[PDB]
Amino acid sequence: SDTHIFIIMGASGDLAKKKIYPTIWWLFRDGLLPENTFIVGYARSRLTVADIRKQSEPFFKATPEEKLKLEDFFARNSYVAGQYDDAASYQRLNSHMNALHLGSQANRLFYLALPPTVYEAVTKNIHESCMSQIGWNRIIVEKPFGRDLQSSDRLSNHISSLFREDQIYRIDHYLGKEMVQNLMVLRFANRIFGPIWNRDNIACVILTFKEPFGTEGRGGYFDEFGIIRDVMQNHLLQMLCLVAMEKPASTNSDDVRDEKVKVLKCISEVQANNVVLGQYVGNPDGEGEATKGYLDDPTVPRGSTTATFAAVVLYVENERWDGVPFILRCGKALNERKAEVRLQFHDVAKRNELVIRVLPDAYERLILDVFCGSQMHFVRSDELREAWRIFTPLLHQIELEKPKPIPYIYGSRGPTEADELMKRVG
Amino acid sequence: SDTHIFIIMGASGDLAKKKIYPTIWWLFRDGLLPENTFIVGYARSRLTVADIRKQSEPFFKATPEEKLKLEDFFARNSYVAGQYDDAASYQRLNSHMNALHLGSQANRLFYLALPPTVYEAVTKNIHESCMSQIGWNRIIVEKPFGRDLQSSDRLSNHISSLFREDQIYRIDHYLGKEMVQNLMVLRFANRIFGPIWNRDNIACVILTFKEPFGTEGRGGYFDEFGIIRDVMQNHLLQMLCLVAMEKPASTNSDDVRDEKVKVLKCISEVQANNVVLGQYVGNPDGEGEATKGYLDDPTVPRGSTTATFAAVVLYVENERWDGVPFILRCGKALNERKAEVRLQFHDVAKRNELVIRVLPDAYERLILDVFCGSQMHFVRSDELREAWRIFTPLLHQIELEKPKPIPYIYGSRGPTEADELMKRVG
Ligand SMILES: NC(=O)c1ccc[n+]([C@@H]2O[C@H](COP(=O)([O-])OP(=O)(O)OC[C@H]3O[C@@H](n4cnc5c(N)ncnc54)[C@H](OP(=O)(O)O)[C@@H]3O)[C@@H](O)[C@H]2O)c1
Ligand SMILES: NC(=O)c1ccc[n+]([C@@H]2O[C@H](COP(=O)([O-])OP(=O)(O)OC[C@H]3O[C@@H](n4cnc5c(N)ncnc54)[C@H](OP(=O)(O)O)[C@@H]3O)[C@@H](O)[C@H]2O)c1
Repeated sequence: SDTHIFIIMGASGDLAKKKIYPTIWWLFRDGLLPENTFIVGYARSRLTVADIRKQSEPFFKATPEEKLKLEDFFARNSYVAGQYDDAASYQRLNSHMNALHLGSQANRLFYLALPPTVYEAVTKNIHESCMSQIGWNRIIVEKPFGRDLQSSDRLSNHISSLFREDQIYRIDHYLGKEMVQNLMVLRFANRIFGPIWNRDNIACVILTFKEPFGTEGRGGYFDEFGIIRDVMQNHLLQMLCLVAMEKPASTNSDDVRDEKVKVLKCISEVQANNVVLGQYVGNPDGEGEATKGYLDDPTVPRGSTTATFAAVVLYVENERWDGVPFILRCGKALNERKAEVRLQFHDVAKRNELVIRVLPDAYERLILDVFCGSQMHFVRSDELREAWRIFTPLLHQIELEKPKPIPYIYGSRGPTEADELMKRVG
Repeated sequence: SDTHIFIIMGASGDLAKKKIYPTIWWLFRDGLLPENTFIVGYARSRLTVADIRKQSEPFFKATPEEKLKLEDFFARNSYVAGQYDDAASYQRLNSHMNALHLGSQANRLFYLALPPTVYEAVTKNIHESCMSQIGWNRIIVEKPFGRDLQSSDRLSNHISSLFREDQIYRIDHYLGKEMVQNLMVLRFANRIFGPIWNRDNIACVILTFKEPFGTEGRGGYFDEFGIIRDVMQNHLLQMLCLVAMEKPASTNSDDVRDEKVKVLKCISEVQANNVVLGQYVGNPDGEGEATKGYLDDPTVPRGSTTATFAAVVLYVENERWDGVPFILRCGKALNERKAEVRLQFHDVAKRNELVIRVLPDAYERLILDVFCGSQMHFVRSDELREAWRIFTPLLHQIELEKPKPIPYIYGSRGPTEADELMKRVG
């Protein structure tokens, strides 16, 4: 119908005040939100709507002549306080949601702005207390999708037990404002160059995510995570799919995501001698955050073997590709800020290659994609499992054998051995 | 065999001293010339080899430690003096060429560094006096290939009467050091994207030759010629062919040139309402040659209606293309120095487009291409005729009706109406 509730589970939190409260303001402010939308915060910390505004409006960029819309926005806002495993609380939520205008019939969008240590609990209660009887129910689950296959599996199974895959919006939104455009053009590209993109013409596909800036004083988070999990397993691996996938049956969210998965099921398990891990050390003869290395960051615990740059060769194995090496190369603290897919062709009779680089605005597009109900740019349960199947074995070997990453100087291309790997293949 | 003669017909001239004498030095100097090569100058002006050196070595970039090769080069040089229609002179040439070591058997390369007002004469004499009996004979003919169809036809017929098309090397070499690379990648590109490049995917191909610099004090030459003849009829029209051509039967000089011609025969005659001619006026608020316009050049005769920039729509008409408008856009004194072919695609469910931009070194590659005997990057008699057939009617209408070109400010993109034309089509 025409009435929507946006439940921000964990409204006290950072993602809460710093991204979603604002990002929703910017969709209200420019009337992209369904007209009869309400916002309900739900955490333990006993606070008022006014209280949220005071710490959050800073990040809004409220200009003294839009402040009559804004007043109307906080009029739509409420907050109920309660535990995440206390049916009495989820009760005091669900019954307050019925109070709101047409709440009975209303659509329900649940944003789990909560560390997934509490997902099993929150999901179970939302199921049996809070789900709309008439309205659709959609849960936005946040990274990490677990750390290995075993863990992502155990959790993903808990959620796909309570919720249909068409209610599970897994949101990755951390690699910057253009992050969805990346995925669009690489699909618009599979369409065009489909008949060309074969082992026949192509020798070596390379997908590249460079960032120039460091970990910047938050290395301590990046640490318990690492560059393979932060960029490759999720994003790079996804666009690799968009390149190698077949003609989707249609343009349906599920027909494409099907095709992506089909690619993934035909990649076997990345092995160590196809991988060059690299950690950044600070710059002698530079200035800014570039004098500081990874280990100079005081939130990184002493002597971290954590990869801050990786180069990895995957083979898709079927008729269409095969021998064809996909190279995923990505790093924090490098030379440029580049996101590009290069396809090198067999220069039969200087090698020849094709390159692909990069008003609603990535995160914003994802909040609307979920309200609309297109699951396109979100990862599917089965897509994720396959993704983990691949990297887990390597990842497990690294946690265990704790191999020292190849030092590389801040603002470098990466380690030298990374390029020597690209060549040892094609 | 292993013995070659390079006859520079018109050795006194500019192209003589400023380009070919040097360019051959640079192929001798880096031993790319067949080992037993001789150089013979032939003009009227009674001068010595020494005499050539004095005015020409300046342009050589002779470095005081390669000057033992160089001595050996001028040892290979000679010069015989004679008229261009005096069988007694062509006699004193041909008999002096027999004198040279193995001249009897020798291969003969004739460079017509002569204004084509004398081509009919020189060609006829060379035929009946000078052609090697054993060795191959190749004539390098220089621009202009005439000015209209009637004229290019009358001359081209005179030459294709004395010489097999596999002896007629028509050399265009004036649009800069990378000019052959342009044509290479656009063919390497027809190969790759062949199956894609259809009316199905593509809406609007645009081929673009911008130069930032003026006519620079030599407008007076450009004038009796004009931007359609200087850049479009010849170069742009050629790469249009390389884009739209079919799979050549093989990679033979003649199989490809065949395919190019096939494209051209399927373009009908450019008409005036598909054309935006533009002349540059100098820059008020700039400096250098940019204060000066076209007409401020003192070699341009007062009130010239001469096009210094053109935008033209051609339609290739067959199954493969059709409706598909090729737009050729080119200008002297513009914003950048760009040579690029853009292919815009039908963005089914911001318009999407493919772009193509840009040790032996263009002119150098052409001198060797002719010694080797690959006629690839040279225009064919029949290719040229078709080229002229197209532009002549328009061109004739402009000489006759003398239409004032749209003024455009130096360092501009071109005239505004040029873009309004691109849109009135696609
Ligand atoms: N790239 C990334 O991986 C990335 C970036 C940012 C965040 N995230 C994800 O975003 C989600 C939200 O994190 P956040 O940054 O907003 O901050 P957070 O402070 O970790 O979580 C926000 C709220 O969660 C509650 N909370 C925190 N720790 C808890 C615990 N151990 N037990 C129970 N409740 C707890 C608190 O609510 P109350 O005190 O009010 O009850 C807190 O204000 C997480 O899933 C996180 O993994 C992902
Ligand atoms: N983009 C272009 O269109 C371009 C650029 C440069 C030149 N070209 C072409 O290059 C060729 C050579 O021209 P150039 O620049 O070297 O200079 P040029 O001086 O016009 O010709 C060189 C020599 O030709 C002879 N000559 C000149 N005018 C003559 C006439 N009316 N009758 C008889 N002989 C004559 C003279 O030789 P002697 O006094 O020693 O007998 C002169 O030294 C021409 O075909 C020209 O069209 C093309």
